[PDB]
Amino acid sequence: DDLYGTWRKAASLKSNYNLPMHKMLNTDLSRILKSPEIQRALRAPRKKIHRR
Amino acid sequence: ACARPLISVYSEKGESSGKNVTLPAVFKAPIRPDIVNFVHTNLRKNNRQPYA
Amino acid sequence: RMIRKMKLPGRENKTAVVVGTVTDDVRVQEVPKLKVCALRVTSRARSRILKAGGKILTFDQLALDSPKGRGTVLLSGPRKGREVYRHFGKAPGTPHSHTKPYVRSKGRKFERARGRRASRGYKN
Amino acid sequence: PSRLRKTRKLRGHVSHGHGRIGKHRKHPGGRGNAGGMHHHRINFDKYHPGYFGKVGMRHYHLKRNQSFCPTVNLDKLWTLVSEQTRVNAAKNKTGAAPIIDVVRSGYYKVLGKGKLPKQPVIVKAKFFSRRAEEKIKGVGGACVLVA
Amino acid sequence: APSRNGMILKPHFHKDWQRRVATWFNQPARKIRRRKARQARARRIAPRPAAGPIRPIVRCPTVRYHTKVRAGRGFSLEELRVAGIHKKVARTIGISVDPRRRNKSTESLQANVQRLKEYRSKLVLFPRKPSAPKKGDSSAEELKLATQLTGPVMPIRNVFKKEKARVITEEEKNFKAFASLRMARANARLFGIRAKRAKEAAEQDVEKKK
RNA sequence: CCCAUACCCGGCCGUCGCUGGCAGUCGGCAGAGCGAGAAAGAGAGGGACGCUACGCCGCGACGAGUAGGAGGGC
RNA sequence: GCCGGGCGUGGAAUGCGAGUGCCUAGUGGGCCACUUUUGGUAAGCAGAACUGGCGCUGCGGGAUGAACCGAACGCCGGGU
RNA sequence: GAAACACGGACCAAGGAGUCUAACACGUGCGCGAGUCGGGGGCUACGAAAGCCGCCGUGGCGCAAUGAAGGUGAAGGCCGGCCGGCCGAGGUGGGAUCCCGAGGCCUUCCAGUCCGCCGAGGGCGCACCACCGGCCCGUCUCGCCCGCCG
RNA sequence: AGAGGGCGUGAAACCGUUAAGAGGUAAACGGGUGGGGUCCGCGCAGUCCGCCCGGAGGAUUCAACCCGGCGGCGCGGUCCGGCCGUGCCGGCGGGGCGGAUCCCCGCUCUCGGCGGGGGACCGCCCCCCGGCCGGCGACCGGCCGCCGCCGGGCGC
RNA sequence: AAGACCCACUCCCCGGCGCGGGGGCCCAAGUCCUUCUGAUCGAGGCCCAGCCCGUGGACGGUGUGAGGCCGGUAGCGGCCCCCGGCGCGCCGGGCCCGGGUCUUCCCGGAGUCGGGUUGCUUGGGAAUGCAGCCCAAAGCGGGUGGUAAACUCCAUCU
Repeated sequence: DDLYGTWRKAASLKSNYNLPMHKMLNTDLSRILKSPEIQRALRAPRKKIHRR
Repeated sequence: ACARPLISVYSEKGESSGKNVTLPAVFKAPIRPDIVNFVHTNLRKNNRQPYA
Repeated sequence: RMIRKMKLPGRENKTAVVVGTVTDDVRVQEVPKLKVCALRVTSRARSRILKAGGKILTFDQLALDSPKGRGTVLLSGPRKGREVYRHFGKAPGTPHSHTKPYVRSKGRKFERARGRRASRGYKN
Repeated sequence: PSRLRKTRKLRGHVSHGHGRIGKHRKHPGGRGNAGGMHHHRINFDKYHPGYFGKVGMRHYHLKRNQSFCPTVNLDKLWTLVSEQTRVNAAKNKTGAAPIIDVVRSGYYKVLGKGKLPKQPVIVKAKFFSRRAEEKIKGVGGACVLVA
Repeated sequence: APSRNGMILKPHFHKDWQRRVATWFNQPARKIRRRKARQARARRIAPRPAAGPIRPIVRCPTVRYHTKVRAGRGFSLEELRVAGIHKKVARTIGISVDPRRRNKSTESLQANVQRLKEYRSKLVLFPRKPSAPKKGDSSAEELKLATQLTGPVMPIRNVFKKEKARVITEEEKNFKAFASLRMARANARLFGIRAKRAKEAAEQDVEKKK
């Protein structure tokens, strides 16, 4: 915590370094795609297969 | 990372002592293999001897 | 730029969504509170937004808060603002073709002669 | 990476990506920037207008330090001082205006490129423009010279 | 053979350059040679500092840099003369000297005689023969705290004057800084020809009066 | 009446397109649908396979090639 | 030249998703034919216009064939 | 235009030809972002590596152009009487997306709300494009004014 | 010695021989079958997989219970308590750092000017607290319950 | 520099003598049990010390493939010479020295600079440098101050 520091406490033993930021907080999209917020805004899966 | 868990220090014989160290925030940094594979295959070229 | 586009009338409740990155502009003083969703926010632009009581979102949190994109304003930075496009278009040395040529250094003796002066041959 | 280059995909193809009719000879058009007034005339008129000729006065012993004058716009003028300074003036009620020493930051000339927050300053610069002086006066500040 | 829109390049390779290519594989080994003789230098003169004699405070020439301060070659002979130091017992106690320097302003000359003052006090002079200390020597119990000084001795800090906010007077408000510069630019240019036209401005009267 | 590598029909390969479809494997905290010509609501007061998502699957159309260009090479 | 307001039966047929910007290789010896055509006695000659070919292209036909007639090519079965 | 009465070629093995450096341009990936970069120098077997130093960013490029040069150097309106306040960072058309909603979406029937959905119409309008303005530098014409230590 | 003194491995061109086949439009090749060899298929009586029925067996034997152990989930509609916060907030706070916010030692001509050290302030971080917020599904335990699995008794 | 008046110590240098670098030599631990092979350094095992060493698991040798067979490796390990170095004391010498103040004196490098001209050279452009020939100095002078020239101020070096 002194060579790289937390996100809100810059590293003490570096000049002005701080940890990189995350491009997406909630990483596991499995826990995302099965959420009531998403699952209410989706059209029904058209999975009946249509062959020639 | 809504919380940082608590890591336990182990003694010299394998038991877990009473102390507990907070997980440093560096272990929660983003996992970027593309950067690691970039930096590794460009710093391995600096120990290289010349030949001609 | 996004302050300029969010002070438009039928807005100021919607959320700012930009796929690029939000850099801090040092030439603006007051900062309204913002609800921003970008791929990456520069370190100073976080501290200046959050100090104004704003809110910074990422795209996984955008889908959780608004799946269909309801109540968001999708923006984009200046696409042809790069230095490169000032060399594009019609070639220089052409009538009314205000195009930057490629010169190794600028000075009084780098492309200030024959093609440019009416006293030296001609000009366009 | 020689394994990513094009020549790996040209193995087997006879001319190696340079044509059979117009073979890859040594120097078809001449070496360097040749033929400026000659067979390469069109390229120099269409893409480097002004390349040929002299204009101006030949200054012999140019010492770049004499003509050194890095400008600063009024847009980023308050960035030369801390945010504590900028807030403590709009909070101050005695009309006490902070002094911005431009030369200390590294610039010499002040040019007025944009708006200013309405609170007075006393900019200790070395050169000013006309419009730059107007903005600082109109806000209510002063323009002091220094050498 | 130029292509389409590109840049007119002049590489300086028409000479035979491939005989004088200085490669830099010395560089990692060069640094070690430098460092291992920089430490061995300090080992030789162990109580004396590592950087060596102190340098004077020196402005810069060339009005691009003249707001900056460096460490010059040596103290001028006037600076040593005011400070009460003989210019030959000066280099012996680690005070760098060069007589080539002059002092065009006392504002700088006073600034270095203060520097020689503090160094003359912060110095711990060992006795030549320990069994017989002289007058110039230091207190015997001060010799035990003789540790070698690393880094540039008395490093120069380019500090500015922390001034405070004022309330603008009516005069600073009503000063035309731009117009006064354009005025000053004009006088220093026409000062010569105004004198000549004023020279014979008295010659076109003295032929008139007689 | 004879037959081309042309046309029709059928198979298989590949490319291209639909910027096609699939996270819904939602199971005694269960109830098996979204092929439906018609802008929008099956709304509340014990059970095979699969989905190396850079994966899998379905439709159409298309396929000559030097110089040259690009892509993929388990 | 500005505002402001009002009028869609989208004002011929047919077909088809378009617009747009970079970077750019090769090429810059061509040749043949219906028709038009200049020089020439004429030429598988020299020189042009328009379109298509050959070059870069196999296939069926003209016995043979760079260009003619048909028809343009993934690998196969049936039919024509 | 080659099967050519065009040239190279008896046969076999192994060798055998777009590379490296510098510069530039564009495309692309990554980091940081009005900044960015230690490349040079320092600092504490593999390691000649790695780490670190911003009071090592000197410096490079970028953030401002223009003129041969001296040089100059990038919005305005509106009210009150050259001065005092106020509104104060262009407009037009086309614009992905978003926003409001005229209405309208079944259990023996009727009333019927919350939520969701649909939609004529009407909006703020990203990027970018076309055009009209505006500002800075050079230069020209017309002029009419203001400022001050000499 | 299938390593025999330029001797590890021992390719191709080329040659000798043996075995097989062929042989007047030079040979070689493409496509299509045919014949003949070559070896291989360890080919030669050709499928297993569930499920239920029928007939002969053999086990320590099922279900449901009893005790021990482990696990899962908990909307326990709102269990207690921890720890953590890229949650804020409340501080007669104790702090170490940042800032271009504002008495004294030192100092060159006792007062004016000046450099160094404190102090006030701001902002940050963390700590000693107090209380809410939230998670523990990037991080937990003791209970309580439902279920499951295993072990052991019975059951026979 | 000398003179006078003060202030301040008088000990440094030569010639003789004694109390890490190079070379040589050494330093841990299995040829343990079965088992493969022409030969093992292979395969397996060595419990409750899951053999033994390890500051030594670099490498090489050894009848395939070795931390424990051998040389080595590790060690701020030992031992033995050798050269340098470090001060000290002795004997012989050399050596009397500085600083400030005041006065009174003194002080500079020539066939060179510089000028012309020719030729080479340079980014050096009405000549940057160098050289030949001709000219040929001055002393509040001389050189430079990136445009030839005069005048006049500064600056800067000798």
